[PDB]
Amino acid sequence: FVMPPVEAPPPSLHACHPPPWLAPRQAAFQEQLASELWPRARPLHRIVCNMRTQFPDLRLIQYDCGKLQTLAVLLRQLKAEGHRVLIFTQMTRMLDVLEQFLTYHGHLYLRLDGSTRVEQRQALMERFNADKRIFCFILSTRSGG
Amino acid sequence: GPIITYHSVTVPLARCSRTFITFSDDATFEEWFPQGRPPKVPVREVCPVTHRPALYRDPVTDIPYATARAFKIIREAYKKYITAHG
Amino acid sequence: QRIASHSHVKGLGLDESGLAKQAASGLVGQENAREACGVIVELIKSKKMAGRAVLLAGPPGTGKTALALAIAQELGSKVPFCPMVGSEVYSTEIKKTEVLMENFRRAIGLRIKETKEVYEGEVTELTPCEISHVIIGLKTAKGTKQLKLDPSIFESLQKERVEAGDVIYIEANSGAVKRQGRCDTYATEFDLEAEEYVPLPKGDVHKKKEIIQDVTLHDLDVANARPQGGQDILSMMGQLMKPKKTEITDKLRGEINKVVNKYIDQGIAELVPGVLFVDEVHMLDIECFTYLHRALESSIAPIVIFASNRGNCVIRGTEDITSPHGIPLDLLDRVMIIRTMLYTPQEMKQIIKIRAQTEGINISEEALNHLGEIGTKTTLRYSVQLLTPANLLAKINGKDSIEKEHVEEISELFYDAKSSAKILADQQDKYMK
Amino acid sequence: TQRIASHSHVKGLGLDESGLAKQAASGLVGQENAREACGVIVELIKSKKMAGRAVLLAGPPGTGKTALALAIAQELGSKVPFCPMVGSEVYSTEIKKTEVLMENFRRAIGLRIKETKEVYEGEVTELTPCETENPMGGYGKTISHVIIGLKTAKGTKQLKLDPSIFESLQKERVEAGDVIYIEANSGAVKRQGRCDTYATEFDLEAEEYVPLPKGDVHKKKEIIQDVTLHDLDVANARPQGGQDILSMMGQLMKPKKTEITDKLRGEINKVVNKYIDQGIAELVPGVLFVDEVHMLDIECFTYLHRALESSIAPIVIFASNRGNCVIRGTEDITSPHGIPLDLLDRVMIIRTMLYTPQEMKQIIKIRAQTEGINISEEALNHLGEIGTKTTLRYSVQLLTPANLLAKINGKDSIEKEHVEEISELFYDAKSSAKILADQQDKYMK
Amino acid sequence: EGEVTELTPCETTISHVIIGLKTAKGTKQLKLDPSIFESLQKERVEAGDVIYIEANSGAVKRQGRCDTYATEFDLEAEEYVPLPKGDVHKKKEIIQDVTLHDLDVANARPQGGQDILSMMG
Amino acid sequence: RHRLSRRVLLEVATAPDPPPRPKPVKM
Amino acid sequence: VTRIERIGAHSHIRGLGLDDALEPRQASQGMVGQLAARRAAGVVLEMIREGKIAGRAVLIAGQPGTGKTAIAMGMAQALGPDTPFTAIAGSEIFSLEMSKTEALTQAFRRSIGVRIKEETEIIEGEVVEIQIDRPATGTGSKVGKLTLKTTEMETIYDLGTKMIESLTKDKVQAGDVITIDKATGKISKLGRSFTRARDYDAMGSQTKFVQCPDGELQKRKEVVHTVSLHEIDVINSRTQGFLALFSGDTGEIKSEVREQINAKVAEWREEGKAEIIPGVLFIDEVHMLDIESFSFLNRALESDMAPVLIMATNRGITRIRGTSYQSPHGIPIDLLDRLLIVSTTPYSEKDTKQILRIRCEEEDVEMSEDAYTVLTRIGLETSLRYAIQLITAASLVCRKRKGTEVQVDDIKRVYSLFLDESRSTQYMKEYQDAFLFN
Amino acid sequence: ETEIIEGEVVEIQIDRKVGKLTLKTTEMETIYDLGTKMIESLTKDKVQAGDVITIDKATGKISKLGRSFFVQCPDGELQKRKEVVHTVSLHEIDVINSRTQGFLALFSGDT
Amino acid sequence: ETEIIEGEVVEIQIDRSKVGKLTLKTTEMETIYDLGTKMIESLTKDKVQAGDVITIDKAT
Ligand SMILES: Nc1ncnc2c1ncn2[C@@H]1O[C@H](COP(=O)(O)OP(=O)(O)O)[C@@H](O)[C@H]1O
Ligand SMILES: Nc1ncnc2c1ncn2[C@@H]1O[C@H](COP(=O)(O)OP(=O)(O)O)[C@@H](O)[C@H]1O
Ligand SMILES: Nc1ncnc2c1ncn2[C@@H]1O[C@H](COP(=O)(O)OP(=O)(O)O)[C@@H](O)[C@H]1O
Ligand SMILES: [Mg+2]
Repeated sequence: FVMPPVEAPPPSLHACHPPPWLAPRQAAFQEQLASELWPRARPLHRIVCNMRTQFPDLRLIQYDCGKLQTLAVLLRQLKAEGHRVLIFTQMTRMLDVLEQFLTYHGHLYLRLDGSTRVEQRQALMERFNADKRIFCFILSTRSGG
Repeated sequence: GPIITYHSVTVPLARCSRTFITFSDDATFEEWFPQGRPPKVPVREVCPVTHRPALYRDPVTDIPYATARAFKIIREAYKKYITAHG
Repeated sequence: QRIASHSHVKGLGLDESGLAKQAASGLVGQENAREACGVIVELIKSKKMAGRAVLLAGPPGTGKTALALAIAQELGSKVPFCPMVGSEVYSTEIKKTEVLMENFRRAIGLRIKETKEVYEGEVTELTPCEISHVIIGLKTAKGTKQLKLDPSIFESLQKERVEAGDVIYIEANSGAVKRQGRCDTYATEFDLEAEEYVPLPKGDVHKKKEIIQDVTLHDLDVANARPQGGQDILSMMGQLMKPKKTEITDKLRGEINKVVNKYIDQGIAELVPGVLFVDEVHMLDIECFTYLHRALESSIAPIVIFASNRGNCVIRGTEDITSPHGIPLDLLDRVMIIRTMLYTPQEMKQIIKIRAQTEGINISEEALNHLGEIGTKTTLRYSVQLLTPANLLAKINGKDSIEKEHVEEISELFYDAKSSAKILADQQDKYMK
Repeated sequence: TQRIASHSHVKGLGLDESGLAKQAASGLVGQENAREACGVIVELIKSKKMAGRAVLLAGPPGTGKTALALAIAQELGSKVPFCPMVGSEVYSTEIKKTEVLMENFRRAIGLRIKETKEVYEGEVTELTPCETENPMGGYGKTISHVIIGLKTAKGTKQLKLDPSIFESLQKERVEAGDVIYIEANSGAVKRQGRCDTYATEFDLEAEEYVPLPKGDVHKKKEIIQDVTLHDLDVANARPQGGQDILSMMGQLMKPKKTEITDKLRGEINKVVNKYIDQGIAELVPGVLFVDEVHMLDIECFTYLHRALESSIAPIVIFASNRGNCVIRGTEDITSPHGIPLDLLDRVMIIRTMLYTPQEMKQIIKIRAQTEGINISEEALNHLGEIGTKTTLRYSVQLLTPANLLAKINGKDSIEKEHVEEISELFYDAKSSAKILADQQDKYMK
Repeated sequence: EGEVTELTPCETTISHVIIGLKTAKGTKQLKLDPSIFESLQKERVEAGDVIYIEANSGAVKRQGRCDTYATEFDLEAEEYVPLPKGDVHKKKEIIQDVTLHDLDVANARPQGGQDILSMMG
Repeated sequence: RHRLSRRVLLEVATAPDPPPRPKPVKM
Repeated sequence: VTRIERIGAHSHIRGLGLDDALEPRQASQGMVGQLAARRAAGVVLEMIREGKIAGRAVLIAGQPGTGKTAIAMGMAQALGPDTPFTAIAGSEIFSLEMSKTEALTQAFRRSIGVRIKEETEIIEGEVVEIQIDRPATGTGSKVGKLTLKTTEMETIYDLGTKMIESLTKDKVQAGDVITIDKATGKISKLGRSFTRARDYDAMGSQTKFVQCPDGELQKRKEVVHTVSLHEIDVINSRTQGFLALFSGDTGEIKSEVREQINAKVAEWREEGKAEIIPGVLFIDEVHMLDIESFSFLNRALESDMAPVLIMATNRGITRIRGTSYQSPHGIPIDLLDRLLIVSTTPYSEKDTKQILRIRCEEEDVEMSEDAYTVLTRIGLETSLRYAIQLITAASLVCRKRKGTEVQVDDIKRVYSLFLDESRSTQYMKEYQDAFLFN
Repeated sequence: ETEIIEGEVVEIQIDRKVGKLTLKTTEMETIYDLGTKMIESLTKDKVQAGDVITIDKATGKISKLGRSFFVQCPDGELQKRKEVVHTVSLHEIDVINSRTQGFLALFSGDT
Repeated sequence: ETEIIEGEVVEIQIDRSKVGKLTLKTTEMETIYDLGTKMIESLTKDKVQAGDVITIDKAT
């Protein structure tokens, strides 16, 4: 996870009238070295990325909300007993957060955020009623009529 | 589409594992299994001049040879053939 | 959280007038030293003087390092505080003067405003454009956008194995491409795909975020001396073939000074001069002291706090030159000396009680008096270190508090330095050397 | 091997079956008590149940300490690892002294790996799929085996293999008339070229045509491979053979010994234990011989305490000819063998005594026999008298110059005159020291 | 040495390269060893460029574009160089002093080399 | 053994072009 | 067969041998005597197990052969593999690759373990049938189907392209018991439930089978990842750092990297992601450290990431290395104030005999009572280690003469064959001129 | 002496290579016909309308010094011949000529 | 002691690079050789053409 605090490209040497052969020679050397060595550096891709940028862990989503912890316990019990759950929330952004949380826990879900087209609503309803793999169906209390 | 199916099954002999490969079309089967006949042993050519086993092959006359003298004789014969037939 | 040797020190315990309260912020005595440290803290907060050196002088156990950490606590986490031991300049990679100079720049911090440009969305089109550029289409819950990106970004996307339907994060500043997962909408297509699904981003495809970055001058020097921002083959080659530290030149530091001055003039940077702390200064040699002369005379240097418990001692690196604190008289002329004194038995009892409270230990008054008496002989450090073993003994015997019997039993089990010295002297012929 | 070195006559310890040392046997003369102790140490090494045990060979120079250690090595045999080492070798410009000592410790612990390699050789004569009369799925053709015919010098066999090999055969581009080998333990096909019988004298390929394999199609053998823990450690610390950028860097950069971590060594120990439990490997704990131990400094001696206390350490044999000398790395600290008393408490001391004139004469005769030199009785007695004064090494070093002088003079044996002339030509340490003292002004420093 | 007026490789692979070099004193047509074509392509030599070719080694240095072509574009990142004044073929007899250390250090490490190990070196 | 000489070089340079190589004949 | 670990110096020590009240038994778990020192070691062990106080230092001081290293090994064996225990010698910090302070920092950080506990979904079952359909020619989408079975379940899975590739690479066949992690898609084969078809050739000798897993297919299992702070520092220092975990060659790690790691680990501990498992660093023969190393030790123990430090030394009032100053134990007085000292008293006759008995039991050597008496007398006269060595020496001598029990004659024989320091020094004094430098 | 072009970008056109570039000051406006190397330089460093840039003609060294609609657009002539003076130490010359890319050692030691 | 082929290259014909022919000559001899994949690759890597005087190791 450790990232350098600062990141810079290498210093560049500038002259008003340089020897017109130095830059093309360096460019050709770099091109050949890259064409020969870059494929060999692919295994180290994850190390470089992890040292280059750090994203928040998905687990921290649940740690920041006690409701998410209680819901995690409840959903674990409900899946173990073999039930299907409808999650109702007043806020669509909460639906986005629930989408993240359900994906992190691995719960397959469908979404009805009121912003879905009218013709799609019935298709989603029929798919949920027909497909038994969908564990959850997140819904907005005011939506759906 | 034209596919190759790799199949592994559990079948009684109390159970054993068997693998099968299924080709959708005969063209793929022929391509992967041409059933080529065994190759033929080449004839060990011999130099017509010195009767020793051949080691070289003059590109102009396509006559195998195994000695520089044999090569000179072959080229002299070719020159005589050119002079005669023209 | 584990309890360390200075976990009770929360501040200098000064009042509004600068005077030192008797017992406050985990400090019991050293009122004169605490007032001097408060003045030093105000000096650091002024951000006007450069290269001002302070020496904390006194016998061991008189809270010099406690006072330095109290200065750190008073300053706050924003103001840099670089703790270094004098023994750390003896590196096998760079010269001692280079180590000192690097620690000097680590003490100067810089709060700089930065804007991050972010391309975040689900990939809908990944079309190469002949060196081959890439035309990419990204969608979010708010819209869709098509972008033309450099071939390096295309190579990064290929290395991440980004394909149509994957949710990606691109940082335009660093060219860092992160594939987060296959979109959640495709999580029902298969039963075992070996993929990590991620929901669709709910913002815009293109975002600009302004953040505050906390960096030091040393970080800039390292970034410009061992560059890794080009993402080219030469940077990888230099990192792999030359992983050791190098002696950064004064030219690079002048260039970094110019860049930071330009940033401050542009109004997007703020300078925090900060503090360097050298604990075992007597471990430095005459070369380090001579370099520190010029280093402290610099107008860029931070405030440096030195500590020493040595008496009239031979300076390291000299044959037989002896100086009052292990520090040559030339450097002592450039420092402000803060003197720490030995603690009275009452102050020792107060410190023992504070340490017991910090470690979550209940101690009876009789046990506290006995342990203070034990600390009157031996040392205060030894008396404090008997608290946890005595608590463990009391817990084993079913008592929730330390009694005098537990302290006596622990002191019988564990000897101090003077008792061990007596044992060694009585049995010199049996021990080695 | 053909050249004669200083210990070329030592073929082991001349011990009876009861452990008593014969007066002259196996190239060794005298030193009966030291030889018996070394035999007990040999039994200790062969028992393989002890770790970190140390033995110190203490005695004047030229008393058989190195000869005794080499006799121990001869008694153990080539199967048991024996890592010789001088104390000066710990001073390296690449790694620290403790790392050198640890590496030599791991060099002394050997591992013997036994495996059976079963292969099928032959020239591919037939390549026929075994179709099934009932195709699965109704359409197309399904295959249940691939018959491969393998031909060798003295046989021909057919192998009904798994259908999955069809991909390996195509990847290797195996056709009829090609020589291939299939490994049972892996189920993989490797094409080792085409048969040479289909090659003409006008072809120019180099590695394409191979002779038809001799022997049977099915070849299986037991492979015994001897490795040391240091070999595995070094092969894992700086691996060779990868195609990534790190292996390329290793090939480019100059090789350098590194401080192998305890993590890698623990992993190697776990792998070795797994192999031993599986029955693949058998542990062969050997001996580390550290000659001139007095050249180690105080840091090396201190590290040796922890090194010997380990349960993985080999049996270490030390040797020192020093008296009450000053330990290196210390200022005016004297110990009986140049070794701190803490390390002397962890070792068993074997004492080597000086040689009587009769034993010196016997050793000179043995060395003359080893060097292919015929020496007369009078010449032998004179050389033994020379060995009574001077030293034993000086007398054994006069044998080949005297033989050369006799050969130049035209004689097939060394006479007394040859030894006298050689003694006149070459000076010993004591005579040179007398000359130096008598002319100390004319010499330098 | 001179401005390149023609660069034509002659195919049998390339048997030879015919080059045309121009100076103030005339034009010369030269037949180049086919190995020089790789050097000419690496140096990016086109018509109108001022180059020199070493006869003994085949080394090519492209020392800019001729200043007669400076007006072919209003803004190019090019170094425009005057046309050479003397003859295309220049001969000079020189006496250069070297030390044994120069020859020692020249043979301590390899130079050039298109292999990966040589490039990384 | 096979170093060129000035005489051989001059002879080859001055001599006319060699006759065209005869076409292969299956004989 | 002999394992890589054989009978060493401290192979008989299985623990400190204390009861619940930390009272040392006279002879238990290999330890004999040293009652006060063992009780102190037990108190220190309880302090380590609690894992609440950082940077505690203990010095085990005593005469040679008094059981300092025995006590340290007993503490290590009583701690168990869960808690890190880094044992090094004082000489090991002198390295040409890194500074002494860097070596000490790495040693300290090797003694603190960071553990991450997370729950993952796991599929474990017996492969019944696997079918993979791939295009005959050219790039295309492979389609497959997999059937997995337990004792109480059997499910048919529709497979994606990447799962198809994983199964193809692992060469999963019918009857293979495989484990699949849903997130990463990693597949681990752990056995075969039955044999392959016999009619196939070049298949090799079939090994033993593995019983089919029971219960549900997709379970939830706890995965524990444990690394030390040093391993984090090394893998974060540079891209090639993971190889430095095995090759050494870490150089000097930047202080910035360590500060970032300390901050991240503290954040994880607050966020409940990871737990810190503080351990022990044992520096044997600490008197080899110089004044600079001791000065670093003084302040490195003041960090909340510091482990418990245990030192052993047999020095009296001795010159500190790198200086001309005489100090107790060869250690500066500033460091001696930061640590509690545990003294080891010499062993008596009965303690020596019991130690010899335990050593004989560990070495599987049978000895007579008279031989035990003679060996105890020799150990009191010479040293404990000499008698311990004579144990196996006399065992070998007895086995040579086709015996079963070590007698007094065997002990006398090995006493004659192998000399102690005293008799060797006497014989060297007798021939002082023959030895080289005096 | 060097030629320095400093102005505000008005329009940049590149077609599959040929291109045009339009630059303006507060006193004059101009259209340039671009060469291949300058087109490559302008493509590598993203230049769009409204940016205030300076170009070193001989090298293609383009540095964007802000955007205008923030730095005011330059006033005088678009193309200026400037006299640039460098004071270079002997050590700098030695390091630059010590090896290829040797100038990097002026900043990171490693000489 | 190593067996080599030594001659001047007369013609190199490669069909399409699976198979080809190489003609070598001396002052007293001339022959044609059938090339394989690796021989063709080695000849193309060294850019061997007509008029080149080359030696080929038979073993390697
Ligand atoms: N005035 C004080 N009040 C409370 N605790 C103190 C005081 N002085 C020292 N201590 C504590 O006692 C110990 C010794 O102090 P320290 O700063 O290490 O002395 P030194 O000057 O030798 O560094 C530390 O744990 C410190 O936190
Ligand atoms: N008892 C012996 N029998 C046979 N050869 C011996 C004996 N002792 C010494 N030598 C030989 O004499 C020479 C002296 O070397 P050595 O005795 O090993 O010196 P050191 O004991 O000081 O190493 C060697 O060639 C050694 O093999
Ligand atoms: N109290 C004891 N119980 C069991 N074994 C012991 C005891 N004391 C010493 N030993 C054993 O005797 C030997 C010498 O003790 P050791 O701990 O190495 O001494 P030191 O204090 O010098 O380290 C070791 O093999 C050790 O295991
Ligand atoms: Mg010990």
